[PDB]
Amino acid sequence: KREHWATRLGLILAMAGNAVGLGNFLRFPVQAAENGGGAFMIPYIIAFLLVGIPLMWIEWAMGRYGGAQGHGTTPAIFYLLWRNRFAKILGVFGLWIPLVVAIYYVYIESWTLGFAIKFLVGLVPEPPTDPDSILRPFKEFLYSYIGVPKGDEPILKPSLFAYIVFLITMFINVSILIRGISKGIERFAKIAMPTLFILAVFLVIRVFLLETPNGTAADGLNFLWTPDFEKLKDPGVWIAAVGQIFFTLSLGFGAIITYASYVRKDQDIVLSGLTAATLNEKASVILGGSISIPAAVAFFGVANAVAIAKAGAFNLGFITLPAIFSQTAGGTFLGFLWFFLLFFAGLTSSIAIMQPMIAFLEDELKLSRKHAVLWTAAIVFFSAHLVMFLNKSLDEMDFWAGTIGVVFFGLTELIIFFWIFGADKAWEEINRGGIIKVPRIYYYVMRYITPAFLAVLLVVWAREYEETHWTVWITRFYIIGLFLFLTFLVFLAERRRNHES
Ligand SMILES: CCCCCCCCO[C@@H]1O[C@H](CO)[C@@H](O)[C@H](O)[C@H]1O
Ligand SMILES: CCCCCCCCO[C@@H]1O[C@H](CO)[C@@H](O)[C@H](O)[C@H]1O
Ligand SMILES: CCCCCCCCO[C@@H]1O[C@H](CO)[C@@H](O)[C@H](O)[C@H]1O
Ligand SMILES: CCCCCCCCO[C@@H]1O[C@H](CO)[C@@H](O)[C@H](O)[C@H]1O
Ligand SMILES: CCCCCCCCO[C@@H]1O[C@H](CO)[C@@H](O)[C@H](O)[C@H]1O
Ligand SMILES: CC(C)C[C@H](N)C(=O)O
Ligand SMILES: [Br-]
Ligand SMILES: [Br-]
Ligand SMILES: [Br-]
Ligand SMILES: [Br-]
Ligand SMILES: [Br-]
Ligand SMILES: [Br-]
Ligand code: NA
Ligand code: NA
Repeated sequence: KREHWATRLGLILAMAGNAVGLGNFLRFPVQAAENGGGAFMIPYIIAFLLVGIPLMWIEWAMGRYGGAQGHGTTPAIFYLLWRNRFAKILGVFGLWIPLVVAIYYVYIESWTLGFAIKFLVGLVPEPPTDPDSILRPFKEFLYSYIGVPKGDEPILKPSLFAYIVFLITMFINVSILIRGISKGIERFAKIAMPTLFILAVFLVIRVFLLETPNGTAADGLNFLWTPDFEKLKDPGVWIAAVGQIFFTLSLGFGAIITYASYVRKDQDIVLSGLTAATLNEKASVILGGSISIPAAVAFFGVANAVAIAKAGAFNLGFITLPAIFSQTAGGTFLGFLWFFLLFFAGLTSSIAIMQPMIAFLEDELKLSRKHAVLWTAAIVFFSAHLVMFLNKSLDEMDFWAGTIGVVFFGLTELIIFFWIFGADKAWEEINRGGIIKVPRIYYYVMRYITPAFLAVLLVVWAREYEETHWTVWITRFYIIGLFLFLTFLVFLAERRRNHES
């Protein structure tokens, strides 16, 4: 007795909503520009074929396998694949990663809502040609919303509107998640994914019509899709690319796995998986990449775009792009569409990374969905205060959980499933129910190329990448405590298990 996806389409759209989020529209544009445009597009594609696709199939398999036995989370699932105590411990990262990521992700997701509400109502800055005179009012606007430190103190000071909108955002996440898999996440995916797509396509079209003295949107596209084989030898290009592949595909977050545990034992994962991965890549390389960069390039030429890209993650999407839109007509409504697009793109993703925790409390602590959802909401809402109030706390969570964490966790889930659990049993399991079959070549990729590929990166990472403030220790301290709290629950679960047995 376990919730299941009602419909094939509902399932595919929920898994595409999982993947397609603030990642395709905020991160991808920046990552692609920072690393030389078309330069970044070669390693990004190979990373999709050698890491994204195999890992996407592996996670679906693991999740579906688990769900057939009533287990949607990695501490349970890892233990099934590998009957070892250390399998439960390693499996804890599959609750910790999505949880930590959720803590800052839902906060950023709320900004987009707040901005949308202000653009719609026209409570946005009125810029007075001087590039800085147009950018400044918007930089000031975001800065008041999140409360960027004016002094030396590493202290943020969210506006009350910002803060209340985070309550509303949390409330909307819960109101979906509390309704469950089919009547909440699946009903929501069916509405949001179309809406999202139509919004994107409209903004893409509206952006190609941009032409100024400094360029056109067509300039931005060229920059984006013009090879530069002289970066290929840079580790920093491939790192960025692979890293992007993880975040973007939601790989390593334990989220694909949990969603898959609601797929019926017999249902197909091979085609379904490949479709959701492909929908993601389309959504970023066609939609996400054709908005921010072309628009900045049209207004500032190329050099200045890359300069803005390098500036910050949130500069382009929260300051530059709205500043640009303010300089075209029906621009304020253009910004509304942009933030309303980001909000739906974050909302369908944030409910995905909150579900592993909910699934754990329901599956292992036998909690009711209503309680599992409220308690998880409590933990996320509470811990998020660290992200709202402590400068660079978001950066530190993003680093350990959403950067290092997911890669190490991708490699871990593959070794366990495909080496420890057994490469052939893995392969069999992946293909069972399959409408199509995984191409035979991917058996060797999955077993040798993929884990190798990752192991190499993960080494160059720990080696080539003390120079931080002391407040980083407040965040690290707290997220280590989160890991222990989760280990403790895993402990409590295996015990209730010993007694129910
Ligand atoms: C006899 C059943 C087969 C063994 C696997 C079922 C239990 C999975 O294993 C354990 O279950 C706990 C919940 O019960 C999880 O929270 C633990 O993390 C996991 O250790
Ligand atoms: C459950 C966790 C609560 C811990 C303390 C939270 C205090 C937040 O409180 C609110 O923060 C806002 C944002 O700046 C302010 O605008 C409000 O005036 C303030 O009351
Ligand atoms: C979707 C509804 C959101 C309601 C939140 C409103 C937050 C109130 O915030 C207040 O708004 C005033 C007017 O702008 C300001 O002048 C106040 O200083 C500010 O604290
Ligand atoms: C060392 C022994 C560990 C005991 C801690 C138990 C964890 C509490 O957990 C509870 O256990 C119950 C019993 O089945 C379940 O019915 C509840 O739903 C569950 O939340
Ligand atoms: C470790 C994370 C800390 C979260 C607790 C934040 C406590 C906020 O506290 C309140 O915040 C308001 C908004 O800036 C201020 O106006 C109040 O003076 C302040 O007391
Ligand atoms: C944390 C994940 C849900 C992130 C999502 N894959 C995105 O790119 O936004
Ligand atoms: Br992407
Ligand atoms: Br970024
Ligand atoms: Br504000
Ligand atoms: Br200080
Ligand atoms: Br307008
Ligand atoms: Br309960
Ligand atoms: Na999404
Ligand atoms: Na994505």
